[PDB]
Amino acid sequence: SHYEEGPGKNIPFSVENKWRLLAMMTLFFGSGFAAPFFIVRHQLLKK
Amino acid sequence: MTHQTHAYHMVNPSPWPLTGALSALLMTSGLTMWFHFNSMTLLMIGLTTNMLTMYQWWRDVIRESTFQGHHTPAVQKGLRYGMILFIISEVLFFTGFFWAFYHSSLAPTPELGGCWPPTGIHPLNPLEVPLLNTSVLLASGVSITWAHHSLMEGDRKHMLQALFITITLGVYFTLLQASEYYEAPFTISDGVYGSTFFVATGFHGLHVIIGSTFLIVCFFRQLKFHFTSNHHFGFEAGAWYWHFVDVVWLFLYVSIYWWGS
Amino acid sequence: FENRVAEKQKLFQEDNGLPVHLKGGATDNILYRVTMTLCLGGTLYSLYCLGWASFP
Amino acid sequence: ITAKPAKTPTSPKEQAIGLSVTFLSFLLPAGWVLYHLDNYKKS
Amino acid sequence: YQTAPFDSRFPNQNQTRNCWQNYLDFHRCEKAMTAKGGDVSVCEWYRRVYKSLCPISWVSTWDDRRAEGTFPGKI
Amino acid sequence: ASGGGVPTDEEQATGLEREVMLAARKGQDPYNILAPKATSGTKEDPNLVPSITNKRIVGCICEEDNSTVIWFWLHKGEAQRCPSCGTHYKLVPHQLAH
Amino acid sequence: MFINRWLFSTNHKDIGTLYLLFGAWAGMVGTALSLLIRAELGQPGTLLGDDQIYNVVVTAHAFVMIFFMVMPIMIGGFGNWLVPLMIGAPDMAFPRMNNMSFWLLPPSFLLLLASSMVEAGAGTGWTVYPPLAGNLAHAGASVDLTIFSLHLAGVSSILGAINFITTIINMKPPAMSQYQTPLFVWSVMITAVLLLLSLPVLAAGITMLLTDRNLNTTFFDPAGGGDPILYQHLFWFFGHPEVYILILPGFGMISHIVTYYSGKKEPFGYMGMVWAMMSIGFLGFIVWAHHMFTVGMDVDTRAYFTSATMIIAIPTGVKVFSWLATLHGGNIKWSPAMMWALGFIFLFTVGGLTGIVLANSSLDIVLHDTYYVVAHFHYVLSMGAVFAIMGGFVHWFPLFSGYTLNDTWAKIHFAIMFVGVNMTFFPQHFLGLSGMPRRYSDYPDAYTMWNTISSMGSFISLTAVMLMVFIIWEAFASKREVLTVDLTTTNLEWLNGCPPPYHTFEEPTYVNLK
Amino acid sequence: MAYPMQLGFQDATSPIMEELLHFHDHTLMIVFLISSLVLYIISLMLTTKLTHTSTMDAQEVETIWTILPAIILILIALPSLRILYMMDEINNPSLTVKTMGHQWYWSYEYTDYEDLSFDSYMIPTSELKPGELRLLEVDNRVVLPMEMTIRMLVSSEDVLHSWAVPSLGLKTDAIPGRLNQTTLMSSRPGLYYGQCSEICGSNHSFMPIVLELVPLKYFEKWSASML
Amino acid sequence: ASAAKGDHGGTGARTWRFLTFGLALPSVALCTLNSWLHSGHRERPAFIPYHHLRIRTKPFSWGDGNHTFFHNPRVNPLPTGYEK
Amino acid sequence: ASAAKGDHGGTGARTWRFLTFGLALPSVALCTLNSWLHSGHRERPAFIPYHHLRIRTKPFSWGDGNHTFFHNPRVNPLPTGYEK
Ligand code: HEA
Ligand code: HEA
Ligand SMILES: [Cu+2]
Ligand SMILES: [Cu+2]
Ligand SMILES: [Cu+2]
Ligand SMILES: [Mg+2]
Ligand code: NA
Ligand SMILES: [Zn+2]
Repeated sequence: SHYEEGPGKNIPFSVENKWRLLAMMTLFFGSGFAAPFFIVRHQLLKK
Repeated sequence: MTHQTHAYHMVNPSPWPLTGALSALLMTSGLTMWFHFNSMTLLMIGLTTNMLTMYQWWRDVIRESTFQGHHTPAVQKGLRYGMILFIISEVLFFTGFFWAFYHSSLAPTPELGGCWPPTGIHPLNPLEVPLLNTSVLLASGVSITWAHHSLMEGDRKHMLQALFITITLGVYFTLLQASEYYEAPFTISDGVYGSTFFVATGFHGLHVIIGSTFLIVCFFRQLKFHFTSNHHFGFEAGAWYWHFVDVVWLFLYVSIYWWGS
Repeated sequence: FENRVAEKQKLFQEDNGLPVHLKGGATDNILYRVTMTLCLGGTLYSLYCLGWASFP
Repeated sequence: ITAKPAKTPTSPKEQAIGLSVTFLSFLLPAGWVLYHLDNYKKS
Repeated sequence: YQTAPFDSRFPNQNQTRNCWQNYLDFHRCEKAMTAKGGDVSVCEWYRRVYKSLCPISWVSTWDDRRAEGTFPGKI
Repeated sequence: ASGGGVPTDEEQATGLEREVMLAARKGQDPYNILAPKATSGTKEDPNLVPSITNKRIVGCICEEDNSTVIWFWLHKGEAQRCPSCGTHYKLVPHQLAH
Repeated sequence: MFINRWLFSTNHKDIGTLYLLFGAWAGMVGTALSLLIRAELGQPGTLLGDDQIYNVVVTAHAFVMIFFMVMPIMIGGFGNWLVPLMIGAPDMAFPRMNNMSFWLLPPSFLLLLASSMVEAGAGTGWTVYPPLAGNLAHAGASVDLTIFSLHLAGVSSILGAINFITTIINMKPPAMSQYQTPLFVWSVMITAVLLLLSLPVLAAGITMLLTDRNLNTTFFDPAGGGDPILYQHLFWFFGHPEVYILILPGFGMISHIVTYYSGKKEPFGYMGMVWAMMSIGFLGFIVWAHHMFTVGMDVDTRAYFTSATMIIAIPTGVKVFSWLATLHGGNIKWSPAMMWALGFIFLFTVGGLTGIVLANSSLDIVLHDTYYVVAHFHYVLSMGAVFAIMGGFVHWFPLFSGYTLNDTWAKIHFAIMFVGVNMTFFPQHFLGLSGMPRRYSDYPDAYTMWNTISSMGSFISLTAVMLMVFIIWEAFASKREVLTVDLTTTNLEWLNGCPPPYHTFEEPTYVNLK
Repeated sequence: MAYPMQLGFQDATSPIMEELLHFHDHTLMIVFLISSLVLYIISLMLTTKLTHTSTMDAQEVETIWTILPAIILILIALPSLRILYMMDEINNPSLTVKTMGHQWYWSYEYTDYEDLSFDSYMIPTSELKPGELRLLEVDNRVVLPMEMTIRMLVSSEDVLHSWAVPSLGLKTDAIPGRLNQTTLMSSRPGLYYGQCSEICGSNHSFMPIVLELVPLKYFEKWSASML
Repeated sequence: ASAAKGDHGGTGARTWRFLTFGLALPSVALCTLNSWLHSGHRERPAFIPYHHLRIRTKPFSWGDGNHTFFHNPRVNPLPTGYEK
Repeated sequence: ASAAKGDHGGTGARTWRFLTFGLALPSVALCTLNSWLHSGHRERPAFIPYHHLRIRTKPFSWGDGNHTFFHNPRVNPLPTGYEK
């Protein structure tokens, strides 16, 4: 079994660079929060 | 650690839960196109990936059990609980349907004519074919029982024989019921009477088909010497599900076919 | 009838480092690759649909 | 709970950047969408 | 006659059957007298009541049904 | 006598199933299916915790009632004692694994 | 590799993580929907449009928070992660099936999203009752997509419930009785049983509504002789247990958090704590109808349902009092999680008390379908279920990750979130006594102040969640690996270090038979 | 109706809505006791340096925190049950109006004798005459004889609705195919407003209920003039 | 009715095979003769356009969307009237 | 109603002792309070000399042979009329 172990190896995303993570994390929760807004926009832009 | 000292099973990664999850999407959104943007392509793809997934998932399950020797005592005791539990959840599913029925028949709206069965509905005769189907399923219950006893007594020929008789009575019920569906003078669209009769008997009908193919699978695993006199859970589970399937029919029979008509 | 289960056992117990769903042979792989493909494509198709059906 | 010191400590400057980026990523998109509501209802 | 009085047989919040019972009752009592003359008698009470309790829509559609012969009630 | 042809486990059980099956008849339990019965746990009569390695987690139900189990690693070497009740535990090498 | 580990898994740990991940994301979504709701009500008038686009938002809020955030996080996350570790199991009973329980969530979530994309979406309330939910009032692919999302999400959970019950019952150390397993495990085993019985009934209820709007059946259409009420029963039969299915696990984690920071070995009255849960589990099945007080039911049966609903106050009572007794002689550590625990204890109380007022059908006649009930459930969900989730998260984060959180940052977050919620929901108690109805995109001018204060509150909460994201980032940014953990003698999940190795208990624990 | 900055219930216009105000005081008195008892015990537990982490005995005390709440519930259940039956009590109405929810308006039907029936829509904020309540105003008030026992039969012609009028302590879901009963009975003439208490579509928020209660005499003329 | 067929309706494969061919199957035979010794045919019910029947709130996603899945022309009338 | 009190309602004396005092008895307690929280008294039913009641085809072999075994004077009238 080639499964790495320990802090930062038991997660599906890289935790090596604090800044690349800041980006990944930001897109992740970011997109989550924005989606509802764009859905509402979508509905509003229809007829 | 490394060499495990517990009698439990650590299953190797399988891509089946993902394809199976994906299959649920395909079929559900597939049913949506059909119901609405009138089309069955997606649903066809869904039903396919689904059959493919189930075939391979149980295939592995047999591989791991019959060939690889992974089903220790501790392992099977847990498959019992799982099946037992799974059947209970089915028993609660049919409960919604019986509930709906008793709700509708116990207090008929004036729209029905303030009576049950509603005016215009012509119920089938419980004494005709509904009795035949009752006797058929019951007989399979005794023959499946003869099958399980032959198995635990190492009698290959007879297990295979009682299992065959069982499987055929089960198919005989499917056909018999299919024709009643055709000959029957009411439909899913005839208000509550039809609604209530066709989905309960219908979901049950889908269960006899699901239960029969299960038995058919057991039939083949047996020709292939898969089961030993003492290790044959696939058959124990098959028999449990089959008995569940009679009992639901015994309840539909007394409620919907007799009392409710 | 047969009873060549023992043969099947030896085969699946063979330490070839393969995972059980591939341990069986070449067809296991074609089946695998087929199933995986229809699922993905299907997913894409439905994505296309649920979107084409998202507008008036 | 006891722990080794940070293998890669985050200085206050960094922390401010990070706290900033986080808040923006939550506030801009929604802000834009909400800012143009009228424009949408007017079509 | 102010309005339909309390009816112990229909004592609960759900009055639906009270409207229905009387509407049937009236029309059945009518048909009866009709198929008998009865010095030319008339059972008005059932009408005044079902009149008070049944919403207009119910009665309108019930009659329409009785006219077209699609009324599922037994009269 | 006289049967019909279905395989017996004694002749068709394979893998771990067979392994635990045989060990069973020999009275051993290399796969921890049963509960280790205790000893007096004195310094001279400790409980012997087998192990396929140099350490093993021991759970101690100090008193029969106890809803709470006391856990701790038992390492290879001098007999150790449950933090809540003394009770001796001495590691021992595991057996019929493989 | 990545594919095999993260998509082809059979590891309770890896699966539990994937859940929490899905749970965090979904949480973000529900948070926004919750914020639109208040943005629409923070000032008299209409911001978005008619009750349709508004109520589409409301429904999407309810579904995302219940089925996509709370359930996955508490049961799939903390449930998958800790259960096998607390009882010393190598993994779950059905590893492969377990993986499917996760992979059914995203599809289910997509369907739910797509429902609001197509047509006008499902402005139906989370109770999705008919006629409104029917093919006339809500003609189109929306409601149907909502129903398919629910079916999948249900399949997932019952499949999960089968694994938990089998595991918890069949994979404990041979000498350990069920009366020796940790309260969290009992909490997840009881919750598993509740889902196993209630979910099938919902699936039968919504399958009926589906045939009613697609295959011409009339289960709930008077036209065919149907009953719009029959649906309410079926749904609520599952609906009440669901609220208890949402709190029991929280009840568990709280028992664990409170005991641990009091420095106690075990919690006060363990078996009473076990009885208490079992009872709540049982009574929660025979009280559904308190959700149908203004429907037209017989007074006698309306009496039964208020009496039965009140007896639940008793077992819940022994729980609240047992946790206070646990704190008792304690050597208290004012940790972030202990703050979340104490918060839960009081806030959940006020909220479950406010729910005793509602048990009275007489009095429920004028409180029903108003903002008073919005207050009630926001207290037990927003500052009960969610407060447990946070304590448990900041408590077990090191175990999952191997890294520690910044305790001060962790406390600021609490301080903020506390004010936010209490502000947001406290005034709603008045809005409801004073008559403001539920599911309104606008209100009579009189209701202006409280809705204005409440929405302001909703903004503070937003800040607290943005802050929580940063807090997690910093944690992974700095990398303060753990060194020591207290009380492990009585806390097995901490015995293999943080994080525990891919394969724990490869060699069983040793437990004597006294 | 409700005034700005309201805390509790709107003033009771009928005897049961009064009766409930008191039952709620009773109940709310108790939730205050318990919720303050709990906040005290909590702060107490957290306010000492003295420890005792060894085992502690349960149940001997658990009898207390089990028998007590049972008593308190009896103290709420009784009054509550009393009012409940009293509401669903044997009364003899001298009038029967019906009302029917429709997708975004209520139609009323008085039909004991003549067949008086009209609609009732909310007055658009635009068409409001200075002083009129912004979203509560309806074009046609349901006129009723003050101080009289009236029987209301609520229903609908489409989706579910719920006819509610707080000041009188009434709410009855409007269900198609069902005739729900409710006894209304004011003791004060005036204008008592209400709103549709059941989600039902785009204008779920815009279909109010207004009761104009005048003495019998004015009711009779109103009716005739109403046709 | 009741039941008391003397002895053996329990344990032993021979006993179960016995009930299978000795009881179970003869039953299905009786019931089959019975169900066919009455297998005539009902006269198609007189058509009356009742509103609570032949319900159609939405067209079936198959055929002319007005014919039920197991539509049997002889005994099942459309909403308008019998097939022919 | 239904039932789903989580876990343990099977094997192990401790578990059965648990249901005894944890479920069984509290029920008897509720039902006992209940049955007495309604333990008032019915008004003796108005007497009407119906023929299918107060039947006497032969005198009871005890007392004046006209009084039933558990004759309760208040709520049980003789054939002639109430006791007093
Ligand atoms: C988190 C889940 C949750 C929890 C835990 C609760 C707990 C309870 N809730 Fe529920 N409630 C909801 C969430 C849940 N609820 C939701 C989501 C809805 C609305 C959904 C919708 O319709 O859209 C709702 C709606 C709702 C209704 C319907 C009102 C209406 O719409 O007309 C009712 C009424 O009976 C009710 C009551 C209760 C009761 C009696 C409890 C009891 O569990 C509370 C018990 C707790 C205590 C009482 C405190 C602890 C005990 C003590 C301190 C001892 C002293 C106690 C006494 C002597 C009183 N709630
Ligand atoms: C779990 C359930 C839940 C929760 C937590 C909340 C939280 C929120 N709810 Fe909602 N709400 C309901 C479920 C919930 N709600 C339901 C069932 C309805 C009824 C729908 C109907 O009528 O049909 C509803 C109704 C409802 C209404 C009334 C709508 C109406 O009837 O007109 C309003 C308006 O004020 C509202 C407000 C809010 C707000 C501002 C939040 C805010 O407090 C949210 C703030 C954010 C959080 C507290 C969550 C943050 C936590 C996380 C995201 C976890 C992060 C993860 C990790 C730590 C790993 N909710
Ligand atoms: Cu409830
Ligand atoms: Cu309405
Ligand atoms: Cu409404
Ligand atoms: Mg309502
Ligand atoms: Na608004
Ligand atoms: Zn010990």
